[PDB]
Amino acid sequence: IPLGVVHNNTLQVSDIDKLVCRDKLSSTSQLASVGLNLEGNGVATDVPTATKRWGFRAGVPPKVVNYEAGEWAENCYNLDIKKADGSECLPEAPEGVRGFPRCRYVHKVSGTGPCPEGYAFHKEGAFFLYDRLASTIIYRSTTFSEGVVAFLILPETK
Amino acid sequence: IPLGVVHNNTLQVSDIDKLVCRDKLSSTSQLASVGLNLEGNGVATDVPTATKRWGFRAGVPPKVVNYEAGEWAENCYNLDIKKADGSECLPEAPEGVRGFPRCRYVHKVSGTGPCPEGYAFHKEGAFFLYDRLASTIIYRSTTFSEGVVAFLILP
Amino acid sequence: IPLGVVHNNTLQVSDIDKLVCRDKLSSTSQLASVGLNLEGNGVATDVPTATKRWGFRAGVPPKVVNYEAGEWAENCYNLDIKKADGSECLPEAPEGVRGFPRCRYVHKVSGTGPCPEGYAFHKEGAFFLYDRLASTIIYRSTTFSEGVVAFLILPETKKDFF
Amino acid sequence: DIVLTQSPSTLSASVGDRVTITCRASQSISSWLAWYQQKPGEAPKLLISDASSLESGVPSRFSGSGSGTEFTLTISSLQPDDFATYYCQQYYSSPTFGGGTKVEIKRTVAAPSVFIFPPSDEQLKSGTASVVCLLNNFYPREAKVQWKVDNALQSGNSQESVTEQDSKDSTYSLSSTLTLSKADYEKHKVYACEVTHQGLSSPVTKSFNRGE
Amino acid sequence: AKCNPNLHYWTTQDEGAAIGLAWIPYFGPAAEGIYTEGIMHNQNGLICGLRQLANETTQALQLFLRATTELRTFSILNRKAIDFLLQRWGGTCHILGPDCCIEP
Amino acid sequence: AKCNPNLHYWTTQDEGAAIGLAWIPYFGPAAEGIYTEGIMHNQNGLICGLRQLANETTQALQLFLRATTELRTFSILNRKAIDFLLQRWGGTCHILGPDCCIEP
Amino acid sequence: VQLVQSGVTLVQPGGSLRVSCAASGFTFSSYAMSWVRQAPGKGLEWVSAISGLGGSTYYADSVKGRFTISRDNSKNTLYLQMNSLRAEDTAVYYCAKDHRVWAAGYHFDYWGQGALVTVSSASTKGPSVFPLAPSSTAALGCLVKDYFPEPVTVSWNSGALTSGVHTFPAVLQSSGLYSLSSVVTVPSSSLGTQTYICNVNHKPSNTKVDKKVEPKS
Ligand SMILES: *[C@@H]1O[C@H](CO)[C@@H](O)[C@H](O)[C@H]1NC(C)=O
Repeated sequence: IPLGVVHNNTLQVSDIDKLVCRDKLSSTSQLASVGLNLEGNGVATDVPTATKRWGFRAGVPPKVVNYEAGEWAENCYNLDIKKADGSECLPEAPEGVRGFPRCRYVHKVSGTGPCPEGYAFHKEGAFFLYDRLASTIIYRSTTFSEGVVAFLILPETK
Repeated sequence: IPLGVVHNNTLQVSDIDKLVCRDKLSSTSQLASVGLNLEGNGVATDVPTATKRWGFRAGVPPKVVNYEAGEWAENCYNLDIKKADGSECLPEAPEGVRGFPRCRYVHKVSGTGPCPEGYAFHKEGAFFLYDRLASTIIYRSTTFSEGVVAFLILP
Repeated sequence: IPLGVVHNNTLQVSDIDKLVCRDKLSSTSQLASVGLNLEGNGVATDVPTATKRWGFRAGVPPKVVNYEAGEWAENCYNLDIKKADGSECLPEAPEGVRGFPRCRYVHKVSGTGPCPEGYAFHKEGAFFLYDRLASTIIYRSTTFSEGVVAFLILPETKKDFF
Repeated sequence: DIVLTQSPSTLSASVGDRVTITCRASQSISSWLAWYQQKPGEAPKLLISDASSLESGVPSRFSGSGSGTEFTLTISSLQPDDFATYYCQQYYSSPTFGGGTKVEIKRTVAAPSVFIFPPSDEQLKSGTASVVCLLNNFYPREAKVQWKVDNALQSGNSQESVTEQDSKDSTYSLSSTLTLSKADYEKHKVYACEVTHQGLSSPVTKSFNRGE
Repeated sequence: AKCNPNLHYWTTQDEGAAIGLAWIPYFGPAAEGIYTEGIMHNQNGLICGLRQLANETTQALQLFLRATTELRTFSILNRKAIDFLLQRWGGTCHILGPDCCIEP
Repeated sequence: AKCNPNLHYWTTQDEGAAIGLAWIPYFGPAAEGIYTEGIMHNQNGLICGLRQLANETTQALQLFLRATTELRTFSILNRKAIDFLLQRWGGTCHILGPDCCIEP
Repeated sequence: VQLVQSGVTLVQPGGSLRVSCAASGFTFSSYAMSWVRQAPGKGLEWVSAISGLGGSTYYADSVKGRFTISRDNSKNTLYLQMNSLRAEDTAVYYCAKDHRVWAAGYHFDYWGQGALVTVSSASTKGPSVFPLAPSSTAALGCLVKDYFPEPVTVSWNSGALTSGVHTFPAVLQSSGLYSLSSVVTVPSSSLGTQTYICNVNHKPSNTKVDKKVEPKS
């Protein structure tokens, strides 16, 4: 897994075979996992393009990773979606998982559509941000933002 | 998170900034998590006093932490509490969780109560002991004890 | 818990008290947990013997350990077992647990059995293999193989493994 | 891992002809695929991406389609700049290149000129003997040349080379070299070269006698 | 590439904010109010770089999530620290050596 | 004589295919098709001795599973990694000592 | 938006060599670069890749052992340090840049011209020039044998006869020594009255030999 380093306010990357002793790790607090929303990358934040980026897939188990820090989203998505028979496309939110804390706009989309699969993944591969918990799959009735996570080392004390 | 040390059999303080070279960590077994019951702190060990410290709260998610070691409790508490409609105030106990192993007395309280909130929390902030798992919320039909947790190193 | 080391075309066991400077550990990727099926080590490969090795026990909580590597099983077992009242003997599979990935033959046993216990355990103590999860207790409707888990150190300079 | 395959390796075509090359992967890589172009001695050039989206600066005549396991590259009109080697790449797994499809303009049938040369005397002085069999000015490109020494086939001791198509006459040229030791050369008296080509109704053979 | 030079981040400081008075669960804050706000700006290299790095990390992280059978992986951060220490300290540390960090 | 010399193993992939496009879960392979196969053979000692290690390890491992209240413990291997560093560098490191990995 | 590889290079078995790919005209660090090698008469093969940032390096199964890829975003330069070279690794190396994806994928639109690397490990020696005499329109030629390394330039009468001339590609022998052949076709009558001399210019061996062709019995 790639690891970025910050020395005197400019991030350089430290490759794994390479070894720098000058770099200092004092504590675990220095290390951090951060989610970043897609809004920053200039992708379209409107609903029609967003519903197009997401897609359903089966045979693939869900995976969850934690991120301590996250970014304020101008756009947040909450999903309630059912089929013509009334069955639910997305699973109920598991325990310990909550919606995105900071959302300027929460778009609610409710309509019927074909469920072709058991779970929902991002086609581009972006994680769905939640409260400090990133999932590759969408959950019902939970505000989320589209984003990706990185791990960095902070030189807080020298 | 605080870490207390016993070297010479007198607690010396390990500050996070401080670095003592003399201390030796041979293995992870040296490190341990220990629960201590409130009974030791001389608080009153009777049911009427116990029911007042707990109060119900929502909007707060539960958190669970493991502790390897625990203490024999003279008094332990099991709760069956429902509402006037017969609904259950507290949620059922999760998997892997068991009652307190060592209890001299188990007080059982079954009564109707307000139960306005989703979970039950302790006002003083003391954790609810269970079998090697400390939880901030009470669980239905589970014997538990009131206690607090520490981390210590063994030479 | 035992920890194995690999020499050049030579196997040695690393004891805890003894300390070795030569053993070099560059990274965690070197470390690995492997699963070997008891079936390969010459036990009789057949169903009747399989029903004798498994047995039921309660009051004991289940424990789960993950294993990264596993072995192709010639024989695998899937269980649907109910009681005389029609109730289910084994619990439903927890989330994240899947059937054994590599099985050449899957033996299916659907039958009535005594089921006087809450959970199912192996008498000799061999673990029940699953998808990258070793468990001591059987799960309903999940294909499994009988095996054990070990922890080993992989050297980087010439890849015998991964 | 996963390796894709090409159907036409060498496709004989002409200018302005609708051309279709078929590239089928072993596994289903969905929509992730690309097509490239390499002229002789020139760096590989990008033709198409995602099998649907075209790169900028690229002529509009080229198009690509197919999904999953199947893919097709179609050119509605062929141009003088289209004669180069073409490969297909899939990013789903291990970066992998196809055998390639080379495009040629050998519509015309030509008869190969056959000339057979014995080893030079200085080469005999060196202690090495090389007999050279020459095929000149022939398209189509396909040909088969066998060495016969005293009515006996020789395999493994032959090396062969093909020139590129000449711009003026559009003809390919091929050379076959048979290398043997002085002793092996002097033991056998008659050396013959058999040429098998489309242009000739009867496969033609040119031979010489040693020291003649 | 469009990059937002302004980084407005919400997070939960560990010791950052050891204010206290909220540990008690009865009176502790609600899930919505626990978070803290911070802003990093006036830097063109770092903010743009952070967005990019997460973007590249998604690959190795995805292969990692698929590889691990745990439904939720919180052990990702800790492994890097282990590798960091093992890369220097794991091998025999020779004084005045390339892998070793000892200086006289 | 009951040992199986041959070893046909199914395993996970760490860095096998770092191509950069199967990591996405949507176009990624199903849980069933992700595993890799490998074979180790023509070695009697290496293969037979190992089934033996796991077989004996089962013993020490069981008491640990009983000791830990965690339903699922993924940290055993990693704990072992912790212990490795602790045995050597945990205590004052003396040059040319039996415990310390330091050579002049 | 142009890339510049190494001009010419020559090595030995297990040898070390650096290929430098310079990049200019467009932003570097933003994108992820990679090497692709082309063996003579063979399809392209992926060698190594490095993330746009440089944190992640990727190598192929065949090459993972003996190759190392590295980059500097400041100098906008890509270095391929090649160690433990083999005969199979002898190729033209191209350095490319991404087509559409931004440090996410490995598409390639713009390619470098290529850097030639040769691991043949043969002593450089002058070519042997052997003439090929006409029979009986007639054909005559010159044969270059046991020469190393590439290239060899061939001209007739110092280039006087440009038409009807064929220079065949070089061939690898088992001895690891290259051999080349060049021919010309001229009318039967003109052979006697004209003299044809072949010029072989080989720079590395500094061998320039002019061999006259006569049909004698
Ligand atoms: C391991 O290396 C030592 C030292 O060279 C040698 O004595 C021994 O034969 C080697 N063993 C194997 C299995 O290669």
